[PDB]
Amino acid sequence: AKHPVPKKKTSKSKRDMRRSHHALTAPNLTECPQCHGKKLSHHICPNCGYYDGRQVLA
Amino acid sequence: PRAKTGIVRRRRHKKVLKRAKGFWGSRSKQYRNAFQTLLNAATYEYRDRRNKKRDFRRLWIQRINAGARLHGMNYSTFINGLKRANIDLNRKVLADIAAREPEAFKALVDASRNARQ
Amino acid sequence: PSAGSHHNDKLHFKKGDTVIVLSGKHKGQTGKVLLALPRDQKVVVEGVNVITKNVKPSMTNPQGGQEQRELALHASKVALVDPETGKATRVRKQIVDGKKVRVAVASGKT
RNA sequence: GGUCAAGAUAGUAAGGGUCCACGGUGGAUGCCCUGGCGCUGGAGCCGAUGAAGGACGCGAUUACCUGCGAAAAGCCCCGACGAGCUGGAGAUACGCUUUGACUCGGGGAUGUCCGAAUGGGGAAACCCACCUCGUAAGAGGUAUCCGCAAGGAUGGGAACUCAGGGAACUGAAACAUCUCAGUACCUGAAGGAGAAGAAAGAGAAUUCGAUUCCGUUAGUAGCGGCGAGCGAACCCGGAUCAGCCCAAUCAAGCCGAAGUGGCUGGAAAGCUACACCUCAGAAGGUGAGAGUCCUGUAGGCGAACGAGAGGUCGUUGUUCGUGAAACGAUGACUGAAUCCGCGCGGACCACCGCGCAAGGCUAAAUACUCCCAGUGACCGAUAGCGCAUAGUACCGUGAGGGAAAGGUGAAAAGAACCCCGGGAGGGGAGUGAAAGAGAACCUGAAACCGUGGACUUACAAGCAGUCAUGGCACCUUAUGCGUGUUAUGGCGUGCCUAUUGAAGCAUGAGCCGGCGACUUAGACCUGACGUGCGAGCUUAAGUUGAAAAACGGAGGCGGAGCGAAAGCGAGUCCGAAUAGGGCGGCAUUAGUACGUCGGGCUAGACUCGAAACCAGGUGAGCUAAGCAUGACCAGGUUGAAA
RNA sequence: GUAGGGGAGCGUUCAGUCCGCGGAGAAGCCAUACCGGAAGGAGUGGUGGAGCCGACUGAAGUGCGGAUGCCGGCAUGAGUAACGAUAAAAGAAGUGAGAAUCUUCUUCGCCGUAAGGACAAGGGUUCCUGGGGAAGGGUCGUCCGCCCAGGGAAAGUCGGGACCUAAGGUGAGGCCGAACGGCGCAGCCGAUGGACAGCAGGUCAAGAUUCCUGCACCGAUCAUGUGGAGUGAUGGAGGG
RNA sequence: UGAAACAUGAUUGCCCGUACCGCAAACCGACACAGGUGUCCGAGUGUCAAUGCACUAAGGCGCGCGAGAGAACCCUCGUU
RNA sequence: GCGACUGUUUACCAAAAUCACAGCACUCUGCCAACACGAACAGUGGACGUAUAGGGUGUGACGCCUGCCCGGUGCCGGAAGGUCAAGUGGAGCGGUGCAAGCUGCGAAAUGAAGCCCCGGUGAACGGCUAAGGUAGCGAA
RNA sequence: GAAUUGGCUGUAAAGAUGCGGCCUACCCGUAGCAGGACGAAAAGACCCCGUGGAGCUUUACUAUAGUCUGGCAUUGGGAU
Ligand SMILES: [Mg+2]
Ligand SMILES: [Mg+2]
Ligand SMILES: [Mg+2]
Ligand SMILES: [Mg+2]
Ligand SMILES: [Mg+2]
Ligand SMILES: [Mg+2]
Ligand SMILES: [Mg+2]
Ligand SMILES: [Mg+2]
Repeated sequence: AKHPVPKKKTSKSKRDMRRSHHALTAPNLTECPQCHGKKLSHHICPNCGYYDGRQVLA
Repeated sequence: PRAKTGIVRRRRHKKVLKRAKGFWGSRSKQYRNAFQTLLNAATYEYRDRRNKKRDFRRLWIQRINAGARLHGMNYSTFINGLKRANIDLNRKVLADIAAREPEAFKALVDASRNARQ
Repeated sequence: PSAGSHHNDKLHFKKGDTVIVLSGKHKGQTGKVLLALPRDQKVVVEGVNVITKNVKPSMTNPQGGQEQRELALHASKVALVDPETGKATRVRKQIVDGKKVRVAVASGKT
């Protein structure tokens, strides 16, 4: 059959003691030196395309 | 004529359901279980009166001699003494007298030795 | 869904007569009948009005706002009136058009 | 103050817990109906001039349905009817309507293809012919069976009727008889009804006098491995009531009395004050509850023209299962009479008695219920039909099986315009009494998910609570008692079932909601309670009235017991008279009908569950084989006879 | 105090009757520290938006946690295992509200007696064009075999029929049978077999021995000429 | 007397099927399922031969989750 | 070892020493054959065949072979006698009537197959009291 | 079933995480192993029972298709 299988429904509680670890970490946004929109450290600013000069197209 | 159960059952249920309060999980949200918890609940309720009577006299006897022995007596003795003096006959509140009024309690203490030997 | 049969797809009046909206709002208000829907018990009388917004999508240059139209009623208006107040109907006969029958109240016209 | 030491103690919650608030989910619940169930009554055949039931079609736009049918959502006519109509569809356009549409009645005319189907073929709605009439288009005939001939027949009907054939499970606690049954099923025939029917009868009175149906007789007579169990008829009451003939008023429809003001409301038919009608205060509708607003109702009117022989063998039926067993019936052999004739009256005979068989047709009371109307201490959406409509979706090769699904508002007034979004969705604005009704629209429980808040929780071993105390918070039945929450202490082995014994590592169960089990019937038996009569007490079927119940004594129960029975009788069976058994009297002592109830019996019999047995049909489109007709096997090796 | 017997009552619907109640608001729902000896009842507030309490009596499909019960809804396992052959994929460019996942280009890799091509059966429009973007597509999707609308299919000779017969089916008239019905010669139906007139190209977005273009063949009916005479069966034979 | 047959002209030619999938996400398998389906065509080079085996034309396709990582253990392989 | 061989089989745990087989043997069957399907003196298959054929049963290439026991059962044949059905046959017994007559019961002998009985038959059941293991093989 | 689901000994319907006594243990997870949860799955297919069922035997009982057989019809005429 489906060999191992659980012995009892798990508490709404237990089921939550579990998930006490699935909370996303929000990105740590930086503010782009030029167009000042927020960016991702070490990546290119999706709004101006800069990374000191303008790398990506507008 | 047909005769549903309507509203008649919801209520019977809410009755029990609402008896369960700080009843933990399921025991306070599911009928069947909540209800069932209340049978064992019977067992404790009823038997606990015929019983806190047992518990309380114990609290009393414990104090009555932690004062009794505070002078040189002890419940056992002390009690038979006041007894030796039909005169004395509290026993009920005696502890309290021994807990709040030391001035008093001493009295009764020595009173017994003075009816003892 | 039953529908306007309780009465009897019979409009106690003509789509031309004048009538007084007894009962409901527009009590006593009067007007000429325009639409006599017997089946549904619908009556369109210049009396009651409404300002509806025409759902005219790609309707050749939309510009749809809110029209003023008349909204039909039931037996909430008593057909024909002569004493200026609502009135049943009973005393008929015929005219030079015995090929027909009239109607009337306390009085006798229509 | 500070530093050093020793003590003690709180605070943070990653996540959890309890309680509250608010929501989502989901569909219980209440209210409602456009939909069902039953009973009463009504009505009761259709079809070769081609049914039943279907295929393909007809619409300005049409997929589903509906009605029709190329004269196609309709064509003529007669009537009715008076503003409307233009099907469901909720839409636009075109239009049609007093030289009265529409709609309702009632007759005509059209009515492709299939289907008994019938020109011939055929795997239904397709494919192919022929003869005749003919403008060709187009018309019509072309089946088998009875009959000169008209004319009749083949098919289809929910249940009811008769007939031919006819189970088993099951009971009898097994089983072969017997029971279940001649029921279920198959088949044939028929009608609105059938069947039966005018006596070679039943009965014991020298009576009744076609048939059928209800009551009763009676669970008596009797049948029975005389076991289980099966079970008459006469009489009497009632429905209804005939015998005759051969052969020698309901549908269409029309008319139809009697109110206003003020008040509450979003809206009044509600309140209030005066008034009216009433052979019509039955009912439905109208922005909430209606005699007098509408439709109706009582009552009146109301059409061209539309309905109303004996026997022997084998067996069998009736209570009749072989028994002493008659009679009826018939497959097989046989085979009579006829009035100083024939059958029978339960073997058989005489006597006595009732009736005349071998030809026939026959109303009526009886049955059922597809269809229709009315009604209901019937349902009202897990109910009620399976279907608020669908035998559809869906499952099956097929026979076959087979769902769930309701609710904006009084009325669309169904949300113009603006915001975010590609959209979905949402927020405003506006309508509305209400959006605390918005179209994944009445109420909106519970499980279940979530947000916020309050009190808590990171040395702890816990059926999860319970009793006690302290802390914190709050105090609309509630500050004086409490409500909520919590800390520590004590105590504490889920529930049910089945058991000698359950926390039990024994059964059942994820959680919630709704559905879900001792009933119904029989003039049946037996008892408790109660009512009416009471030494008497009751009706059944039916009858006539019924927005009511009287009539109806046929029959039943008390009233005498005893006995195998004849029969005798307050006595009686044993026996030849003395003993007894059963019964009266006992000092005393009644019932019976109806009702509620306890229990019994016979029915599915508290509910759910079998492996199996029996009947009729569906399947070789998988698979096992057969039969007819076709197809396929690179390339290499070896090397037989001759 | 278990099986069991006896007693008194609570509640649910329906019905008769009494008193009533309700849009300034019924039933139902929801909250609560009150009431009664219990079943249970009431008050107040919130929701709700129309029917409804109490009392006496009558009838009940009348009371639930259990039945591996029935129908429905929602949980646990848990964001876990899976995403269906280990024939790989890369970049650029384009479209778009949004693309690893669509289109274009250029490469790579896999099949090649096939994972190419043509039919059959079976399925039906799935085909082509333009739109679409809920659900289906085990993920995206601007795309699709999905949704909507319109279009598309063309035959004297290809298959089949208007021709043939096999097994088998049926079958006037015949043989049998409780019914229904069971068999049965001729005849008829019946391919999977027999018989029979065309090829080469072009080309719609989508058809092609079907349409077009070129040239051909078969039957039939008529006219013309030739001819100058028989024509020759549901039958025989030959043959197939 | 005007036959059958040939020829040369003409007129004539009916009904049904013919799209697309079709060893497959379009058929049978509840799923765009690693299966099942009858017949025909089926190239080249090399290898005695071949419808084998390897590569490859034509043509068709990379199999409707993807990216990293490089542990235990499991599957399928290479060497020892 | 087993089976001779090719072949066949438990679709979804058995492929084999299973089954089939060529070969052998017993027996049935006279031809509307035995035999079998069927409501049926229909039809049909056997066979449009005809005994060197068809049915049934067992054994299983080939080779050397294959014994002893017919008490029992069966099958064939014999068959005096015993028994045995319906029926034929009517005495004897009883009933009713006055009577004629009408009606109950019921033999002797006789009466089919079969059963008892006699013999036979083993590549018939079977055994190794009806006999008791010839060959060959042997803890297979 | 619901769970706020330790170890050892003992006790308990005789193999206890929720009984007793002692001991160990801060709260929550991830990847992993399979001793326990008398773990899941299938109302044990062994065994007994059930006056249960069914298939199959046969010299169990009973009947019957079929079958042989005597009498009777279709069934006659001539002889010993
Ligand atoms: Mg509801
Ligand atoms: Mg319906
Ligand atoms: Mg058990
Ligand atoms: Mg339950
Ligand atoms: Mg990966
Ligand atoms: Mg072998
Ligand atoms: Mg082999
Ligand atoms: Mg593992």
